[PDB]
Amino acid sequence: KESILKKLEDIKPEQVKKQTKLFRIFEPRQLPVYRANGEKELRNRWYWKLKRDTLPDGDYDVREYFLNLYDQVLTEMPDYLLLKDMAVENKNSRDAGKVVDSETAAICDAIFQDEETEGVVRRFIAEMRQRVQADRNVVNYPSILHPIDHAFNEYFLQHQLVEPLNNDIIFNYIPERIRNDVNYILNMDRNLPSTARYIRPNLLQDRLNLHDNFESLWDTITTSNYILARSVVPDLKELVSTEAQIQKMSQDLQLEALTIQSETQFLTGINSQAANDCFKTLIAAMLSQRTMSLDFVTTNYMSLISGMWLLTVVPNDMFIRESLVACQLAIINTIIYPAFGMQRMHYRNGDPQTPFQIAEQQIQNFQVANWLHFVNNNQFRQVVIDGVLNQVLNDNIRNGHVVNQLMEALMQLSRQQFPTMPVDYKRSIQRGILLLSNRLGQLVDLTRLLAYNYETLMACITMNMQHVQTLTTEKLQLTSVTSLCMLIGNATVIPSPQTLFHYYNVNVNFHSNYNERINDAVAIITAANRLNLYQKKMKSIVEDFLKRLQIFDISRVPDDQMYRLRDRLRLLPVEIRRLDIFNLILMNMEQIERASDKIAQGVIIAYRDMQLERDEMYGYVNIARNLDGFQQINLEELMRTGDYAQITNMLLNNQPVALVGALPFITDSSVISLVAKLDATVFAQIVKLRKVDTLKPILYKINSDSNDFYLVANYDWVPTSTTKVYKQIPQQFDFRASMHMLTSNLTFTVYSDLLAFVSADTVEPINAVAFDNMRIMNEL
Amino acid sequence: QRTMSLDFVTTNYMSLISGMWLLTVVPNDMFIRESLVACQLAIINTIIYPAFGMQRMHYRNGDPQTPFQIAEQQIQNFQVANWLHFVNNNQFRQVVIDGVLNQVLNDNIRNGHVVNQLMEALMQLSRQQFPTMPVDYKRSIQRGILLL
Amino acid sequence: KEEHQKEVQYEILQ
Repeated sequence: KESILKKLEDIKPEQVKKQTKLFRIFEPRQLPVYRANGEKELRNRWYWKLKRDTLPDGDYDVREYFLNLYDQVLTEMPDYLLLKDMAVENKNSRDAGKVVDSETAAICDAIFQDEETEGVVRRFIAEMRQRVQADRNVVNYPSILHPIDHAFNEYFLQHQLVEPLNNDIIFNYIPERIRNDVNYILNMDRNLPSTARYIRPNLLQDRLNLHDNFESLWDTITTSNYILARSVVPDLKELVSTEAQIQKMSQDLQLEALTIQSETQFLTGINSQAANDCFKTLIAAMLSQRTMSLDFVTTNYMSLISGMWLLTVVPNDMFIRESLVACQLAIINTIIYPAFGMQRMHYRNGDPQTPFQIAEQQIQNFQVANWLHFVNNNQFRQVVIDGVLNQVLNDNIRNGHVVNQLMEALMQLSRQQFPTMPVDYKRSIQRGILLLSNRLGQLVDLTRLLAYNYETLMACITMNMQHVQTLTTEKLQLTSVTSLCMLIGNATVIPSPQTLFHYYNVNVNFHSNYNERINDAVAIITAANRLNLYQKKMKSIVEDFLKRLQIFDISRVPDDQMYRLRDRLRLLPVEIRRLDIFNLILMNMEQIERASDKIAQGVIIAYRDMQLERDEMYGYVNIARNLDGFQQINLEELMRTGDYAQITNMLLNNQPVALVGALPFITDSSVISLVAKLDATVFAQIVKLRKVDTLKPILYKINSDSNDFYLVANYDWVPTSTTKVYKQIPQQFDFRASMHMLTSNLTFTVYSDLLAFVSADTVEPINAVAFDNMRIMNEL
Repeated sequence: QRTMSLDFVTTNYMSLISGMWLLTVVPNDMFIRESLVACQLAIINTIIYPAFGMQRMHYRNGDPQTPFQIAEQQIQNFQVANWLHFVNNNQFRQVVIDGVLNQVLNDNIRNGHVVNQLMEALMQLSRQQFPTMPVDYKRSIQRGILLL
Repeated sequence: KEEHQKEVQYEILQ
């Protein structure tokens, strides 16, 4: 009864994230430049290369790489940022400005200090500084970036989540009802500036409908909220003393010592610590919507009497059927039908009608039939208020008037002889109900108090409070109900605003975390589906979704619930941040895979003496960059279903073909390896043994640094070859065009908690008033 | 012109009986609106309306209309509604003297004369039945008013 | 507790 509360209360808010380093995938790099004819220039040139060439072989592994990249980027994706933090100083600026990142200035310095750079670029480095405008609290900082990097950074800037803050938003963050409750007064001691910001939760209701066929998890959630709610219900105050009440009860009952009586048992369970137990059980159950059973005994007729009050002010749908069926049946047999000479009863076990139903249409008395009508037709009114569903009472219970019909009924039973039964039975019953008649006003005010605290604590709920019977129940002793109904008076007790703010913050944190973890899971699921990841079993992800909901034990959960939950999660859309990041990855993933000079995008085979291309970062290369004409064979299809008949038939008969899939390669840089046709010696291993993993095409990069290049100048032969490689080239580093200006705010501040500036206090609780502007606990 | 706040336990009705004097002499703009609204609302909902038999309130803390500006109209009595009128328009007055700006008072504060209006309203609250209030509590409040 | 929870958020301002 303490681990669960600690699991809840230790759910921190979502730690506000931030970044200090720009997102980057690419970096410049100097390479040589070999002029056409192949020979070398005294000058070099910059190119865009990747950081972290960690791309695997095979296309499936590549798509897993981009999945893990997407997860990394979402981790790095911030919520707010100020650019002045990451800023640095350009050592070569006219106005001694600042640029945005360390690596930016490193690039600028490297380029400026070099010898082979134009004057325009150095000018452009001397002209680039930081601009402010404190009117709008806006800054523009320069930056150097690849266009993918710019895409991600700009998305981070524009789509960051912060909202201006002021005291009006501190109020409106509080629920309506509590501000509208006159019994609470609220002030503060600060005036927040326009500079201030705050992050908002995600209090979106359950997309997953755990109130439908996930009854074990729902029992868990419901229990957790129940035993939280117990922690916030007030403890009663200024109760009646137990001996002072027991003496009245005993003298009213005239307990003879010698003779045996049913009337001693009415003193069973009259202590305090049960009154508070019932008071804390009923409300917590109605808030959590957790069902509860009734343990009791058929000889303590006071329990059966107090059950009347109970079944009035608490709906029959709130209990489990067999328990209140037994209770109603006991009551019918031993208070009601003997009080009109009716039969005892003949109640079938699984009868669809509960005993108070067919009792409503046998007896002939208006008061008792009206009482029974209310009981049988009392039920929670569903109503959506301030975004949240609420299980609201009748509003004939919120005021205490039901108790008056209950009194009418009990008095119209007191005025009935029991012709069937002896004097002592009647005597017992009539005494037992005098004990409650004399507590009438206390009962009225008690009912009002319960309803008041129920709605007041309901106001501090964020998740829709569905009503469904749970697996597991809470025990309710009717002796505690008797104790509450008997020991209560002249003492209103109201939840302190601190308990209210705590019960609100707990639910808010849990609710936001629920929604955010849902978004996580849906993101990874949709991404694995759209990346065609077909071997991936989506089970670990649901474990990561449940371990983060810190109330469930996964060591004892099944493995089919995870996939049902997955089936629900696939249907949910993605949020905007994650979806847009993913779509920025999709339209650019191929371009990233073009880079990473470790794998190539396929190898052509064409038994014809084709020509090598005049690329200038290389010299002559056996490179292809269109893959048009010669047809193509995918490799994942071949590595799934080994059917090497096609490729074998094509290789043995020397048919042109292309092979498509991420494949390694070696850079060979010898003309003697070219003339001898060695790049066609790599494929004979496929037919011997039918694996395609030892497949490393040659990349004949030829230049004036290749140890035999004297031939090329001195015989006038264009290097020709067979079996070209499919691969694009790097993109040249244009400094001016790779430069950008980054907009951001200037010097805001972020606040996580929000109900700290409030300072609340109640009015004096005796002059505490309900919705009807008519006092509660006034019967004196 | 150091804005100051009001910290009080809204069960101690003597704090409130003492703070209406403060609201009277010290201008309202000198206080943060939230705590001033709080003090006025406690005073109203715990002293004024229960004295005249009204039901408490349903106030929007996001309202341009200060609670005494409502009570000035809802309260039908000139002994006290006039006091509320004074308090609702008890702001500083800007005047230039010797070149320097100055925030000065109404001249019924400089001489202590408006407290007589305060005491007429308070003695009216003393001569009055709190129609539904308990009596052991009524006497306590209705005597604590006499203390000022 | 709450007083330290208020103190952090007053101190971000102060």
